[PDB]
Amino acid sequence: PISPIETVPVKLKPGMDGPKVKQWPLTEEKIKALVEICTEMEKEGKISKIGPENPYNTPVFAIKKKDSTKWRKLVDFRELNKRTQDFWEVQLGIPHPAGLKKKKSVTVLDVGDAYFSVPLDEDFRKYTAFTIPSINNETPGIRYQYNVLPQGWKGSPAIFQSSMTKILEPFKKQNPDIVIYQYMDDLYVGSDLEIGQHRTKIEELRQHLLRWGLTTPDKEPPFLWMGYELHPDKWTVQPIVLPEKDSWTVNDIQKLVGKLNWASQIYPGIKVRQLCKLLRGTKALTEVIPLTEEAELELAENREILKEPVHGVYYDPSKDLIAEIQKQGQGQWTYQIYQEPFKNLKTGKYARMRGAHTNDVKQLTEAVQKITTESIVIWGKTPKFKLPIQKETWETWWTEYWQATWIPEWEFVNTPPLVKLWYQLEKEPIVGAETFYVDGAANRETKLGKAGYVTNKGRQKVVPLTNTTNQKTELQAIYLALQDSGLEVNIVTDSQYALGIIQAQPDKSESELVNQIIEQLIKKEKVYLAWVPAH
Amino acid sequence: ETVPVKLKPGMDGPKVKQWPLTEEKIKALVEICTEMEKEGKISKIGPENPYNTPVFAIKKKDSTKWRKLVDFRELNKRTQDFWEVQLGIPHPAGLKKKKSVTVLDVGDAYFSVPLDEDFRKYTAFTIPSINNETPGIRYQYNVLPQGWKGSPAIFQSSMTKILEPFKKQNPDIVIYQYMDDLYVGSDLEIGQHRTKIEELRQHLLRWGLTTPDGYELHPDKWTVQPIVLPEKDSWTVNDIQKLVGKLNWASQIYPGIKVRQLCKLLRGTKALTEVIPLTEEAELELAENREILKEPVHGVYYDPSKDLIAEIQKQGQGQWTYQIYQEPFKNLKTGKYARMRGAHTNDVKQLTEAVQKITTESIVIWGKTPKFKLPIQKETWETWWTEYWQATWIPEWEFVNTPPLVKLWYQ
Ligand SMILES: Cc1nc2cnccc2n1-c1ccc(Cn2c(=O)sc3ccccc32)cc1
Repeated sequence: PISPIETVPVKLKPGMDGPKVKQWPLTEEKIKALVEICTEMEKEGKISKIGPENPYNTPVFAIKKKDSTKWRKLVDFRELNKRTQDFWEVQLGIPHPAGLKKKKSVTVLDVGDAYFSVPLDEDFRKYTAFTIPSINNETPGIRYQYNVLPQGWKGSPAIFQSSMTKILEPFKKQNPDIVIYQYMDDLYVGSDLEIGQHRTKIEELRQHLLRWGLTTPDKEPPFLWMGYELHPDKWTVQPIVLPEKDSWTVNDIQKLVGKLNWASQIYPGIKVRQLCKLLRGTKALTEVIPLTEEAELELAENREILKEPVHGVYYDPSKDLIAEIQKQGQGQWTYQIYQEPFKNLKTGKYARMRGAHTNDVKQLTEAVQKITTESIVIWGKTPKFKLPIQKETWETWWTEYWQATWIPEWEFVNTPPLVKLWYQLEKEPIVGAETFYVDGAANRETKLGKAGYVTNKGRQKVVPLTNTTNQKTELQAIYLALQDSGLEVNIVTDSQYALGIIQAQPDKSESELVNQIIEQLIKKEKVYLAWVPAH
Repeated sequence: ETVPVKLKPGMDGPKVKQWPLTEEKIKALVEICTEMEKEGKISKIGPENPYNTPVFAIKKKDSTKWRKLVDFRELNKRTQDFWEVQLGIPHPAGLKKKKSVTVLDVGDAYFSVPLDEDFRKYTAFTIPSINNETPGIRYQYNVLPQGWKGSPAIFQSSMTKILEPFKKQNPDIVIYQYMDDLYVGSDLEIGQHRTKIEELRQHLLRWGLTTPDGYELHPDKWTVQPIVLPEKDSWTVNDIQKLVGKLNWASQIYPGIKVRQLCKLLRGTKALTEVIPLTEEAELELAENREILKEPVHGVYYDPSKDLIAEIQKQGQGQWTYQIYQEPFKNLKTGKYARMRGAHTNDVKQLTEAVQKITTESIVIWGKTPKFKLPIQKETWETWWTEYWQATWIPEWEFVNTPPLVKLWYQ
């Protein structure tokens, strides 16, 4: 029953016109259901036959619901959709369960045969003209046009949510207590009434909707909703099944990482560093890619986590929002968002994408930021952070760091591993210390280079290098220097590159050299670096 | 009656997405818009409107009243022909010469003149919801909106009249109108100036609720910023290196700056802390260069067809150096900025002010806001910029990554 609601004026893109696509004559067994169904839809008013001369047409097809016997009509509107103007994107972005305020009772209502019960702007009805064939190419006369929002049309979702929002308003007024959240075709109604008081309102709405032409049904809490197994006071992700295979393709490792990520928002410790490091190469789907010892050990560690089930609690706008961060492996972090000790609202992880020689003080900051955005999206406020780092440690780095930054409120939480500043450079040369004038270079052609130094004390060295870049050498120079030096050194390099990599004070970039230089700076008591115009 | 507004052909309206807001800000935007709706300044709209422009909530200067701030940067670009050519607003190349320039907020004027019914659809904006639980309230403007350059453009006429009776009385005060602000300049004495502004404020208010407010600037102090060399008593090998370091860098800007004269004091692998004697036979270069660095280079003309670029460097200790330019190493201006170390002030709050500072100096000097190369993280800025923001306009920005000696230079 088409609703009495107002229609939304629609138009076709600036200089276009409606679909003239001609109907492909086919099976008369199909042309059997097309008339059978159009007939019923014509009665219900969803459609109407129109004057012979409607210059447009959209192909009609016919698909049988194998299991039922009842055919279903299908209209491939894709050509019209190309000619139909743009609408306010059916606001995508599905609410995160961790942000919904807990309720005593929550019911869902399937507003399925809904959009078909909504009038379509008059003047735009013609462009929705289709044509049911005949016994045989002679009687084309069977021509209709929709009077409601045609499934698959472009502006259907938009004009429906809209129409629905308007329809619910008169009801939400009479019922300020409850809250309704529409989504695609499933209504959510929650309240703090009483199980039976709540049962009276739900049936009230149904009648209200019905008085608007929209029809509803006469599951339970453990809901189906988009990857979320829902409950009477908790939420989680639909059960997961991580594949066991002897061979893996790009297309398999992708579905694995995806599945594993989806788990993150509730399963603490989930990792993907190695499993996704595999896809580094070109996206050549179904390319059997060999596993790895790390990647295999990793997939395992996740399996042991996924073992037991993990549940999530809802939102209580009454308490605070706390977030805590734990540094796991090198380059990976995890955090939990909660309002009550050990019983999370939601969880997740962070990782240094490029990783180009970074800092744990900096990554921890990237995480706090990453969590702040997320919190705002879900809760409309930021959380109070609990962090494995010493205020003094942080200040030291932020006050001396070139980029501006700023972390919300955060208290210290002495919980190893703590956050690192393993070594600091000397702001001023070191008196009485040997000075090395390191440097090196390679041949962009031969792939061969030399890395050495010349000390003020007359000592000098020069080591041969193969398969090296002019940046690998410049760091090999600095390395040599630290090796052939006392506990205090003064190094002078020609490479801004190397200078800066060290000034950023990275860590275990699993770049053996850069990790070796780092281990050396830690051992020294005082190191002073300095740069001088190359050559 | 409407003043036909067209988008630069081959261009469609704005479709920018709304940034997520704190529940606090959502709340303020809701009250404000509900009032604006009552007063007919805006109206609700349906899905038949694919357009959208961002909205923030800021605190006006000195009040605890929330202010709506629609980010029209995109619609401004998509209507540039309208407000830059068809209705341009010539900029007084002498407003920078006055001794004191006050800034007045006249944006409240625009809410008078109604907007071209056919253009309205392009001002669509969305008050968001938390966690997506709801669709989003959608409005479009019915009157000229603030932040949209087309607004002062259309209103000039009505402005030019209301201001006539004042420009005649004090033929020496300069008045420039940019966006929703008036930049009044004068060579009077602080005491009188504040008086002439209050005169103007009351004038404006008599001729129709054109109610303004107050910001003290002083162009005549906005002098150069020549780089400085650090002359000492003694000089180590190191100091000379760093000195040669900055000098060999200055040579991308200044011509007569040569250093091969000082490079002969680091001759052959010498200790770092080893004090080096001061050779006079060289000082005819240091001394010669210490001067070349006080008075600017030839050329450097403001190209009006080009864009203004503002880079800022964190100098630490609540200090920030900056430079505006159009083509690398030909700065049209360079300054500094200092915070006020207590009860607040973090990097972010500072940067935000330094940006607002530089932008106003820009409007006043070139009638044009620049594009900033902000040394900060895109997401961090996107998170807090809106906290210490007072301006009613928003510049264009982008985020950079690590200045080699560009910071150690302007120190
Ligand atoms: C918040 C709450 N407390 C509950 C208590 N008992 C049972 C279910 C409960 N829920 C609950 C159940 C399901 C859903 C998911 N959900 C739907 O399906 S429809 C819909 C629209 C908007 C947002 C979410 C949503 C969201 C919350």
